[PDB]
Amino acid sequence: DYLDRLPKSKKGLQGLLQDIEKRILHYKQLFFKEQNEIANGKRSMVPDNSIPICSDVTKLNFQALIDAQMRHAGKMFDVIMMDPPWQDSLSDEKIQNMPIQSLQQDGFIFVWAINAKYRVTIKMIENWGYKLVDEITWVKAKESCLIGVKGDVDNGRFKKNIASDVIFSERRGQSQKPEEIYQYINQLCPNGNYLEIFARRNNLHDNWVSIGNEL
Amino acid sequence: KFTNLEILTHLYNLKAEIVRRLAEQ
Amino acid sequence: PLDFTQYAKNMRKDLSNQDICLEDGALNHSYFLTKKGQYWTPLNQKALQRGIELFGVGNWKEINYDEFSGKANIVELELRTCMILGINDITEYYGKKISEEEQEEIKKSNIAKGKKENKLKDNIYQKLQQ
Ligand SMILES: C[S@@+](CC[C@H](N)C(=O)[O-])C[C@H]1O[C@@H](n2cnc3c(N)ncnc32)[C@H](O)[C@@H]1O
Repeated sequence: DYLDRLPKSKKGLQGLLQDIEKRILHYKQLFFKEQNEIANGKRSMVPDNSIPICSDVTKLNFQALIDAQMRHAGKMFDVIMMDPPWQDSLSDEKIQNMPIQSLQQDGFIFVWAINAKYRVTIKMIENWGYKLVDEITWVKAKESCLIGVKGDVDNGRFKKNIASDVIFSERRGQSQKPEEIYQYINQLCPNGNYLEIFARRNNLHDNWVSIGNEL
Repeated sequence: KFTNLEILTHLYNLKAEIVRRLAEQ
Repeated sequence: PLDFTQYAKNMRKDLSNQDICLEDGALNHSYFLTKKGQYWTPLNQKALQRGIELFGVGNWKEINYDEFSGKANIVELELRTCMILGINDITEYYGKKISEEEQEEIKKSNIAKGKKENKLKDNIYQKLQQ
């Protein structure tokens, strides 16, 4: 397995079994040493204040978050960021249906859009009550992050001056979203509570509630 | 990139298939 | 006046899965050192030790059946027991139904066995050396 790259002669098959045995002993000791280290007790790359939640946003009850949010922060979110799995994938409608009006009273949004669903995002979040404002453009090849705002950002909380909208890849030929955007937020809201939907373990930064099926 | 577990899984499954052809003879 | 270190634990208790945060509320870094879907919960290590008494060392297929409802990895059992028996090769122990209290003795006796001959690594006695 694969059946065609495998040997069929006895001399070829015995030789291969002999080398696999040696190799299982090798990856055995690497797995004991891995588990023991993890066991007693290694530290992950995750910051301590991060707040992961593995759930499916269709199945997830947002009210459980809403209530536990008010219970602890005393306020709804300041900044919400998204990277919808456009159509592993979610029907364009499903994400549209998500109750993101409930989730934030006054603050910003950040939605990542590919050229194919660029227009869709605008009317997706104008539905969410957000007012389209600004576009952050990422150069790797282009991907656009659309920004919106509802209610009042007049409060002193937010900082009007913006880190330059443009942004670059931390590495060359990279596919994960770049970290700088988490400091754009940090300039825009320092130590503000933030939500990320469609998060990923490498999107785990502290101060951030991250919801993702892959967390 | 694979993990240590995933590699051991391929290795065992491979071992089973070859042991099957070594027994088929 | 919003304490984020307390706000983090206070959220993790009410929203995060049982695997992500300790009832303590702090973060369970053991969970992120293993890929998503291949983490080994403690409710799984007790499920295995239990399987050794009812089905013995060799019958992984049968154990995965009763304790893990057919979802666990036969080879991850095959290895996690080596760590229970502190030995790299468990061919000797094939088919022996071993009580949970006999396992620790078998581990301690194989670790100490390992320690003496300097054939011990990573709390595991390597009776097979390549
Ligand atoms: C393309 S990613 C976004 C990556 C993220 N921006 C990052 O930090 O790199 C979208 C992720 O959302 C997760 N996801 C997919 N379907 C989902 C669903 N129905 N509900 C919640 N999360 C989902 C998947 O893990 C998918 O990888």
